[PDB]
Amino acid sequence: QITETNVSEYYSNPIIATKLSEMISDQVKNNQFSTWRRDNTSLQGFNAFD
Amino acid sequence: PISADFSEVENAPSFLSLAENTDEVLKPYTGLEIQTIITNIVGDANPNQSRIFDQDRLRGNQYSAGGLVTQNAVSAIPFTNLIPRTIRVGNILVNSANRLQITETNVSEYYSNPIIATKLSEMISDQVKNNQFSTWRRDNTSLQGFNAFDIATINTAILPNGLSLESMLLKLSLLHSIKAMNVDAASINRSQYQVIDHNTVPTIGAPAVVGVNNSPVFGEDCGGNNPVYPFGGGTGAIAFHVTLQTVPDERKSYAIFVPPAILQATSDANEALALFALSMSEWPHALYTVTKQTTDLAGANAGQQVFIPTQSTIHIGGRRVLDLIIPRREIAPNPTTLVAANAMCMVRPQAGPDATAGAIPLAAGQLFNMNFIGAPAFEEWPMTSYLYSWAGRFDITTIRQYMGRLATMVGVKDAYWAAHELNVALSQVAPKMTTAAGGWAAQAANSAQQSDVCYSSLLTVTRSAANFPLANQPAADMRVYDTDPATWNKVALGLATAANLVPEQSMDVPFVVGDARASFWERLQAIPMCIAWTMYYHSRGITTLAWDNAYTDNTNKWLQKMVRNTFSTTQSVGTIIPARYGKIVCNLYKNMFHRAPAYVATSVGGKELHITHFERWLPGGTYANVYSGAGAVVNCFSPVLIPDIWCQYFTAKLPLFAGAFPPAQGQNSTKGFNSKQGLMIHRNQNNNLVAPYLEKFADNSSYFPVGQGPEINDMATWNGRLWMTTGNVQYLDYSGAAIVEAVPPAGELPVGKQIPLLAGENAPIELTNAATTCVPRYSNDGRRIFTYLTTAQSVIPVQACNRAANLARSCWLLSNVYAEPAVEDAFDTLTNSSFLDVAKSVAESAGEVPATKALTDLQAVDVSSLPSTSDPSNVLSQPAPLMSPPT
Amino acid sequence: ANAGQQVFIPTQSTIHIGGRRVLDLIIPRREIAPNPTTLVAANAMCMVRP
Repeated sequence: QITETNVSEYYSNPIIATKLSEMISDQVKNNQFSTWRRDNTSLQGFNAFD
Repeated sequence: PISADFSEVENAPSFLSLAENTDEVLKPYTGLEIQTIITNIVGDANPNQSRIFDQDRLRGNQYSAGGLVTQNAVSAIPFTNLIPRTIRVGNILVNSANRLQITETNVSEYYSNPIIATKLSEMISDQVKNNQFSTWRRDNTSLQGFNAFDIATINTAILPNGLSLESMLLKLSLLHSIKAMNVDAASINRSQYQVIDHNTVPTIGAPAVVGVNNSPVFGEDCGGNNPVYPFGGGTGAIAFHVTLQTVPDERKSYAIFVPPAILQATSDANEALALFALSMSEWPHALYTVTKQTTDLAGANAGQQVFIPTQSTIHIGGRRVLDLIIPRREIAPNPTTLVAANAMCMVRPQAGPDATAGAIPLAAGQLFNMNFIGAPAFEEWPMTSYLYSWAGRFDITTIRQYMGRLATMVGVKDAYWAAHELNVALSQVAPKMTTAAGGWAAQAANSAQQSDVCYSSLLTVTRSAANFPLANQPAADMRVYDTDPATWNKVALGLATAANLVPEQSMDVPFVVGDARASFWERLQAIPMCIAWTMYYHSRGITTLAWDNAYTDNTNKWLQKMVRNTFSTTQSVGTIIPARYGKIVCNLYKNMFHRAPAYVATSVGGKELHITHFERWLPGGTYANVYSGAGAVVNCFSPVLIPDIWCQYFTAKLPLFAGAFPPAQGQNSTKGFNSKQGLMIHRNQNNNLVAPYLEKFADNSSYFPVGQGPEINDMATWNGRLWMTTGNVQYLDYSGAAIVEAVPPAGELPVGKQIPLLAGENAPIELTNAATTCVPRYSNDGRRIFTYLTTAQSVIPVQACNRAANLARSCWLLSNVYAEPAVEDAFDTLTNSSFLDVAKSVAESAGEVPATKALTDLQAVDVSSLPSTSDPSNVLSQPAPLMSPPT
Repeated sequence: ANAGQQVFIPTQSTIHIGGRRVLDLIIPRREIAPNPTTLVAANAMCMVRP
């Protein structure tokens, strides 16, 4: 016996930006993200450029 | 309506009263208006229970002028869509000696409703502009799984035309008309098989078999199992794709995305793909064939008789090669290998259950190998064979479900109803009338006259001059709108919208789709069209030869304007304009039937004009005439195609000149009009010739002055009919000389077609089944036409115009009733509220999503730089948006 | 009677515009790095190599 399924996409509950993202985009506007170093990373373990 | 007394004809409306334009809104002519009168059915009922196989005639008692009463008299329905391909001769079935009828269409882009970009495309452009601050290649979301670069290209450089969807819906309705024939015989009229071959009798016991490319004569099997186009004689190509990047560079501008709103069914999705492929390529892709068991008049001989549907002969030029882009199963990188491509399809295309031969043979059920990046060899199929394999599997109920899924993306109710109107106008067809003294006549079996036929517009249909495929092309008969692939791509994905493209709260199609009763109804919708066109032509006295040469004639100048304004050959500000006098026929239809014809919009600078099927014919055809008993042509009359009982028994209001002769009632019978109406009798140098009371200008013209023609008068036309309806008239000149036009053998008038009778029926008597209203007045060389009697033959009719005497005429014994224009399930009552709000929300659904600009703004680097802030969207101005204005 | 291929020269192809025979293009660096000193560093450094 076999079963099959189709995907759909989810526009319900659109996301809201955190203060963190808003301050980062703000820094992109006032700077060119030029303040940051080659090796800067968050506590999470990803670098800031990403 | 039928007059009961002379008071009723005398008080009938004038022709100018009914050709006035009217302002009120009106319901569509569904054809049930005739069904209530000529049939048993009163309410909705199973077509099989009703045996509408035997419900195909006008029936009733008739009264003779000599005073006898005939019972169960009959008149046939004039129209049909079937062209016989084998014919009975000498009680034996035999092949046709005559070449097949063909139709040609004009197809062009025109302006429609103004269009506008949706909220969702403003979203996509905001995504690109916000990306531009980064080093990262992911510009925008990839809608419904299509590649994001493809959404980026589809969402650019919109055309200001709007979108039509008309040619698509036509092809779908032509095919629905063809497959509709396949239901059981109890639900199709017998008369439909014997409008042309009156010697054949179809059997009720088996359903007709619809097939493809089978015809015995004149090369009409267009390749057979190795199909080619009936008109082009070539073969197409079709190729399927997951992304636009694999499409060859020569034709990337022509590609069509296939929306996934269709293909949502558990079954019949690959079939939906084939059907969608059919609705956007050239038509016909093959010649379809109806085959029906039939027998001789005695019921002795029996055989399978071959017919060609008219819908399968009418040409609508489109693309021959094409490229479709299949929806992806999940967002993912484009395939680099074959298996990755085959695994990724949402619906994987395959051949239908019918094998084909030739180069690239197709096995039944054969699957397609998807194209992919870096592929060693591009793959495609011939398209005529791909459409061939599925051709025998399409049917009415699946087209209904398909069309219902299509309904939820875009408006298709009004557009389909208009394309259906065009279907009926190009497909229903009647044979030319035969002159006689009595009630019935027909031409010789398997003759050129037997098969010569005409449109509801009184124009003859052209024939093929050589074996199929046709090396060359006929002049176009009518012009339709085309559907552009680019704007189709923008609208199918939700990037754009217009007022005609809005989904409708019914979420449903017109009643005609999905019914087995459809053929009968389509057959009945052609009648009003002819009633209006014949009133149009008979209001004036021009003869068929004069119409036949009118366009180029330089004998008279008015005749030229007259021909020139009846067709669509004007444009303005980039768009099509309706024939100036077609509006008159449109006006007549509304005033006479109290219904409204379907129409499309055209935008002229942004103003909307309506266009009905009456206003889009093209010049070049020949007008309908009648034949003699020997088959010689007769030119003297106005064009005619149907008997006038059809005209006068199915109207709410009728022009005075066309009414029936009233019944005998004691002393009083029929009556005329005289000098007290402002009329005058015409006399010439010859004392043994007399013509009726006629308009006073008639005394001072023998040739009409250049720039002028005969006027509307209803009373003079009436006396003209009273003169003709005596069995001995002369069609002559002011001086009594012969006119150039061919005239019938003396005392004869054209009469309706003969069909075999059922037990208990009687044939129509006398002039009870004849056109009468065709009174000639305008000769080809510019002379007036008069109707003359000798003096002695003149006395009673003149006193009858004076209302001192009475004329004796036959009539039908029938009453007047004209119906008003007019279901919840328990489940529907359970759910009615939720349906009422959701339907309201779908009307605004557009390209809408719950996220607003105010939410997306928070996610931006700089709100002021957003194109949505600096370019809020507007509806496009027409013909073009402003570019480089002087500051 | 006599089919064959035939050559045409577009009018757009012959119009003369501009004069910049030589040019230098500065290309985005996908990583936050100091200016390259070797060849391989410069190759790896670019947003997409020409």
